[PDB]
Amino acid sequence: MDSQGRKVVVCDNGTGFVKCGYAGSNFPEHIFPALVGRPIIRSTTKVGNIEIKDLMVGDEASELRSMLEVNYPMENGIVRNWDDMKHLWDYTFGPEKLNIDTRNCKILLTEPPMNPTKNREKIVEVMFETYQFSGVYVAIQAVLTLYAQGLLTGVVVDSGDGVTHICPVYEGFSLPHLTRRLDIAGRDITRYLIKLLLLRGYAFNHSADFETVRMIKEKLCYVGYNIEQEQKLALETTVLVESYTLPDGRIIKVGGERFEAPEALFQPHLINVEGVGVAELLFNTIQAADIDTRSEFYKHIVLSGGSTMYPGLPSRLERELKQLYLERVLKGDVEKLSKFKIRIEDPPRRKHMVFLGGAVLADIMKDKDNFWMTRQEYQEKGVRVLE
Amino acid sequence: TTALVCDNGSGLVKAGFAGDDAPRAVFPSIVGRPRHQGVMVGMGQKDSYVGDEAQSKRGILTLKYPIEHGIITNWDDMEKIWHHTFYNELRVAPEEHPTLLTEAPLNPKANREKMTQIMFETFNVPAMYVAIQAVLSLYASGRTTGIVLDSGDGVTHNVPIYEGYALPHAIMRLDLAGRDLTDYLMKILTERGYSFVTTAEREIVRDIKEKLCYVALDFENEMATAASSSSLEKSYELPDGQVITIGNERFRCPETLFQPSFIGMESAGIHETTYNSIMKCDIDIRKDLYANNVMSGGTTMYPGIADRMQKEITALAPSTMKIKIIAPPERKYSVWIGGSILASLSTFQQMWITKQEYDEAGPSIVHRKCF
Amino acid sequence: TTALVCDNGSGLVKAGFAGDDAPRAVFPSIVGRPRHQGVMVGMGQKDSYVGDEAQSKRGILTLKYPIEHGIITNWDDMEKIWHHTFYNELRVAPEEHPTLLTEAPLNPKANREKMTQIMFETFNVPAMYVAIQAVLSLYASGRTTGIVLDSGDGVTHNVPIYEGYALPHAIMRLDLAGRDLTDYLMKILTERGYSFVTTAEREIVRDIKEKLCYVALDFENEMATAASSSSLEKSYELPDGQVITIGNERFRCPETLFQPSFIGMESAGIHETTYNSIMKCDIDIRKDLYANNVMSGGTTMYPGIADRMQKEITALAPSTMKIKIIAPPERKYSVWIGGSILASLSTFQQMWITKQEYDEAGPSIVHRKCF
Repeated sequence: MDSQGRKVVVCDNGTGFVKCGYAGSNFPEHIFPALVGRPIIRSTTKVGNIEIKDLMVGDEASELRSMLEVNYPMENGIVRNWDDMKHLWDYTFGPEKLNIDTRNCKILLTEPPMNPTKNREKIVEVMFETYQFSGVYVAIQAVLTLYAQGLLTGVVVDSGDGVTHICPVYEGFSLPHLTRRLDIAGRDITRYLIKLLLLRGYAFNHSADFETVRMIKEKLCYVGYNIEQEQKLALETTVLVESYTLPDGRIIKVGGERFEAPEALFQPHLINVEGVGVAELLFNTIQAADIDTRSEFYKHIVLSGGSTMYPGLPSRLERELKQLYLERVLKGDVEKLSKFKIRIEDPPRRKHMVFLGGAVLADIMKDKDNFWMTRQEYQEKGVRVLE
Repeated sequence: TTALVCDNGSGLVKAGFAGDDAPRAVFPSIVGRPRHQGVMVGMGQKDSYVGDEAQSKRGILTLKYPIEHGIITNWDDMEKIWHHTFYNELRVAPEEHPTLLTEAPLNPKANREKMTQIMFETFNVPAMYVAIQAVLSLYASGRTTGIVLDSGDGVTHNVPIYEGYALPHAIMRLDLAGRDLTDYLMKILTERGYSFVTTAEREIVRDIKEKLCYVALDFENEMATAASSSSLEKSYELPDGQVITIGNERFRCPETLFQPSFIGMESAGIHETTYNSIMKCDIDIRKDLYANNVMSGGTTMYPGIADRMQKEITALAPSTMKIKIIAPPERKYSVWIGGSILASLSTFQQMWITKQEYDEAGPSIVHRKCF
Repeated sequence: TTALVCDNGSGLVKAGFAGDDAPRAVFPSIVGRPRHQGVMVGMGQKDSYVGDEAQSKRGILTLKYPIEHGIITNWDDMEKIWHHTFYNELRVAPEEHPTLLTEAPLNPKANREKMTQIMFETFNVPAMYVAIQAVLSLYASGRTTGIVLDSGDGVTHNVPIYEGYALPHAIMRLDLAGRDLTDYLMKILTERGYSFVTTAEREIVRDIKEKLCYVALDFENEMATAASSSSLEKSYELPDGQVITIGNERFRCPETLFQPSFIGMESAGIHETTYNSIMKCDIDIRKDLYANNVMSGGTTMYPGIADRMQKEITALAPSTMKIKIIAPPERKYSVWIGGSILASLSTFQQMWITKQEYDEAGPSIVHRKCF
């Protein structure tokens, strides 16, 4: 922009992956699983003779499993260590993930709503004991979706493995005393799902194995759409079941759980820990939403991330949300169910917008110390780092 | 040449050029404001929003008519409307050529200082005046004598008339307007059963109140019929979804002006009060009113209004009183039409106080005309 | 036979009998059902649970509360509480009983019908009379003149009265009460650190809010202090032993009433809204009403609010008015006790709607008999 394409960076601090690069890179120009680990024990046998490395981060940690003590010191995809993060940061600065230095430079990142920020502040003070940028930017995680297109209304919605979010929005204001999120995604769903598999005799040790569901969950998994007709079909036909080679070799045999594990989203009482699930929460959300907003929201609500590049569930949701409406609220009027125009709201760009959602601000903001928060405003003991 | 001409009143601001028959420009006399957050500021937008700006941007805004008892409160904001009226509306300047001006009688009078000061010190028509609207409505009617009702959005006046002289102590300038019904009509919703109140729901309480409401015709029996036979209630789509069929309400609220006192309310009937203008007249002058029952202002386009009123006016009236009804097309705008009819008589050239006369005599030049 | 005395409001049940001077028992109006399967059916605990016995056993169960205008009702299995409340906690079915009842204004019209269709066609009570609960506080306190600004757990009002004549245009209904606080109150303190909470823990955020919290006395400077200070910590111990260091929190939410604008709201402050309400209240006794206020109602024991109100009442008060604001003991209970004063009156028994009248008007008596 007003200076080089280097020396400013954008990064998704995501829970499945970190996705990162110089600000306005084509993609998040490096992507890696959010993984770390440093050596322990796996083999029980005389093999390997490796020499080459000890500790690992992310894309180089992948092969190793228990050859590393792997960790994610976490609750809600929000960390509870300071230091392995550092060794990751220290790694990332190489062509490793970035090829950068930081004092000379500036960066764009994100913050949880109700981040207990005293810990961000301590980290930031360490960043400004270390990486020490000439300027910085941070904003509430969901807000950065509305940026490639300059958007203002709806609910702002996210998921993946670690967490889910549900931000009610109008004229760009999220409605804060009114706001929602859900504190999980595919992680503990994989705990529940793998509990099903023990019962099949797939009693396999999790410690080496849980993240196998991840392979297929990432490479291969889906949702249907017909889904109540699909329940009817599934036991009556039986032959609609599936299987796959665990790539050590083993074909293991797998029913609807492939995308019936999603039913715990809409009926958390699946896991006996009760729930009407997110689709009832959504009804409640739009019951709280006012006349105009709820009516606009028939085609005016917003979605994010690779976790939204998802077949059939959108179709099943509107199939579903014609209902509770008609049922509870129209209480039997019907004549407008399509006349409530309905057009879909999750496009191919939801792939790259994990970082490209952020990047379209830097495209108008790198020259703006109107925007840049600073190392100076930390050094001040200033009440926050920001203009 | 032109004196610009207007219904500058409550509800909508409605303005044009003298030589129009109707306003060239019309927009709500509303102000919207961002009372609560729309956080993406730097998107290039106001803290305060004129009329149709408010009707547009009530996608975020919350709003008022800053008008206590039908009296302007906030010149400070109100001028950005008048600003808007050539930023956006008539555009040809105040300082270009004349413009007609009106209000209504007996006031917190020193109001007029801010007013007259403003009129020259911001907008500065080179010359201007301060008058009262009923002339225009008679001038659209084709009269210099008779009677006039302003049944407007934000005030009323009933006005008996004598060839450019007054029948003064019988002019029922009245607190009531089409606005006040909405208060009761906002309350009906609660025992009808529902979740409703806001500044926006109070505007929503306007639509049947223009459309499917009408003045009740024999309310005791009308309600006895709607209670025994709520086929007297008419469907209406509510985009909220607590959707209705409404009727007993739909003429309850129009009647309650005639029938108010149960809730502690020290209010007469509207009809009796209008008749009290006639009571303040004389058998010397009363038929002069009944020969000339001219309608004007916001509400007068209603169903039931002239019908029940001619019923109740007839029921209050003596012998000799032909209750001659004059309810013209655009009676509601006989102010504007009449404004062009007054402004097209050139004598108002002589009426205008120049900026020079308001500087010279002081702004006080135009109060003291009390007869 | 004979009649009975209780509080039946949205918060606590406070059941008693006529001739007492307190409720016999005070307990929550909880009920509900095992959403978690009680698998070994009959395993030392119930198939459905109420009040204390539900709370003692709560986690298995989905447990219920009833009301908001056009957003909550449940009508039927209010039975599920009632009949045990009666044939066990009154130890009698009201099917036997000449009976005291209570309600609130501006329900849906049909509310009164569901009540009465239950009272007779379900519960088969012989004879009974509905009333406003505040009347019983007034039976106790004996005032002519004042405004009952109040909140329960589950409803809010203002109640202006003058010398008889409780003001029918100026006595108020609003859904908000001691209820709605705890929701906002939960949202923050995973900031303090406590990452561990839901509805079933919103429970204790119902609780400490009422045990030890007071309404801040000048919250600005209490927060100017908190922004730099830690002296406040009358702390709390989590279920088996973790002291959550706490005690500056013990008043921190209580500005939200003077500022519903905290919750972004279109509402003015409690006091502002009541000053606005005083414009709907009588014009004259705005002199009197300062010198005219004494406590009754369940919340009236609450700390830090009473001076804050007398002080804010003062901060808006006229001259020539004396700011009498007084808190007598057991103010929390004077509705139950006032109901046992009311039980002295054979005329209140003459006030009964008989089941006969719900036959001989047909159903149609209710909107034209009870108080």
